[PDB]
Amino acid sequence: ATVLLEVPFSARGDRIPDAVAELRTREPIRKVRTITGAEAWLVSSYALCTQVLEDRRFSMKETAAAGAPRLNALTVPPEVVNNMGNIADAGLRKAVMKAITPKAPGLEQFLRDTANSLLDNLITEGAPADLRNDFADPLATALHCKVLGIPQEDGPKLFRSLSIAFMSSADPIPAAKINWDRDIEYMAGILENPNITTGLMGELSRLRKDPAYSHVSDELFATIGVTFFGAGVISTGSFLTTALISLIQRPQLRNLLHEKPELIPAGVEELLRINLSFADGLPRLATADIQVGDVLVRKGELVLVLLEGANFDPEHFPNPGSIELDRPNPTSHLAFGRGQHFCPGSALGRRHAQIGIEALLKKMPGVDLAVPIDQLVWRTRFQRRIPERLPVLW
Ligand code: HEM
Ligand SMILES: O=C1N[C@@H](Cc2ccc(O)c(O)c2)C(=O)N[C@H]1Cc1ccc(O)cc1
Repeated sequence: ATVLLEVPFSARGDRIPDAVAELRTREPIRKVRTITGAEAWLVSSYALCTQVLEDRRFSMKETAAAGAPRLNALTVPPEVVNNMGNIADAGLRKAVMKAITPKAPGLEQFLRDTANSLLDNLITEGAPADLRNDFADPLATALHCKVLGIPQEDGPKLFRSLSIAFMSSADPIPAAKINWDRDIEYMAGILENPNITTGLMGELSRLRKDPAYSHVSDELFATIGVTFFGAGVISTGSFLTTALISLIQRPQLRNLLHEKPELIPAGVEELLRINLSFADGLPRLATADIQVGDVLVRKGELVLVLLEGANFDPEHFPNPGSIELDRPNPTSHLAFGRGQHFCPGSALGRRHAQIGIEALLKKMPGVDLAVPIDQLVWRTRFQRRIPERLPVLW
């Protein structure tokens, strides 16, 4: 006898398991067991993943309901599982979007200058260099301090909460609450700090004192700062790191992007499509009985939308494992989700990766792994797939 198939399949972010194509072909919606012991429906075809993400009756907020089957333990207060809904209800959605666009004056120049300075430092130190800890993650942290309007010197400590805040654990994490409460206290102090007048926190600080937002809670204003720093830094740092592995393993593509940097945006869109940075399916709780393919999902059940199931589906993306810069449907992947919860930071995430890759290819055109690829250490029981160190030479 065997136990029910368990998720996730592998923490490795450099290869897709053969199991994904097997499930997609044979049972694109099927039952699995998560790390908490709950059962869930794993959805792995592009058609069914889109159907779940576009039907609001599959709710993100309701995954925090007491007694629900869980993917993992919460690392935030349950009301934060409704974060974007709370922001929208507060009338803050437009202001938050405007503050996180990469089009802000001098932001792209700041990204280029920061990437170039980090790379010059690595070149001075000499090979091997760690592209995660000494490139992708500090570039993400510096970008988010600038977008938030907070001091660059405060970034590293806020960043150190993330190895715990984005864990995918069977059980509650005592350290996640200690860091959450401290990071909220920091952002509450930022709202009260007269020197913070730019970026997202400068704008929220002004709206907080505007009569049209007098009843928005101080809890929400501080929560927006913690959550946008955390989700943005973990997502951009982890995507850039794993996209750099995808590129280093494709020297013909690396050479083409070095020669024709105008192709970098199309290259980043394909690097997003084949990305394995999300370690778990996106979770939703059914709020009604809903037919999904051959399964009638019942009210109260957990559904997991496997992004790589959709993004490597050959019925939507022919020769899915190949980076092809001339696809006719290039942005139709699900790397930023779909529907109500579509990533609000998509343009910023695209720009961070494009500028990071452009700077790396200019400075280190001969970039290559300095260790055999199997020697990368993949972080386990985490919401992202990332190597602990990314050692390169050039
Ligand atoms: C390469 C970069 C990024 C990737 C791949 C990424 C991916 C995603 C995905 C797949 C979702 C949907 C989650 C779901 O439906 O359950 C999402 C949501 C979100 N992302 Fe991003 N993200 C990235 C960058 C960012 C940045 C830069 C920020 C903010 C500065 C951000 C903030 C958020 C937030 C707050 C949500 C929740 C939205 C909602 O629930 O409506 N993301 N992201
Ligand atoms: O539960 C949520 N949390 C936050 C994202 C977030 C920010 C900081 C953290 O320490 C964390 O673990 C998760 C949110 O905006 N919306 C919801 C849904 C969500 C979860 C994860 C994610 O990557 C994006 C959104």
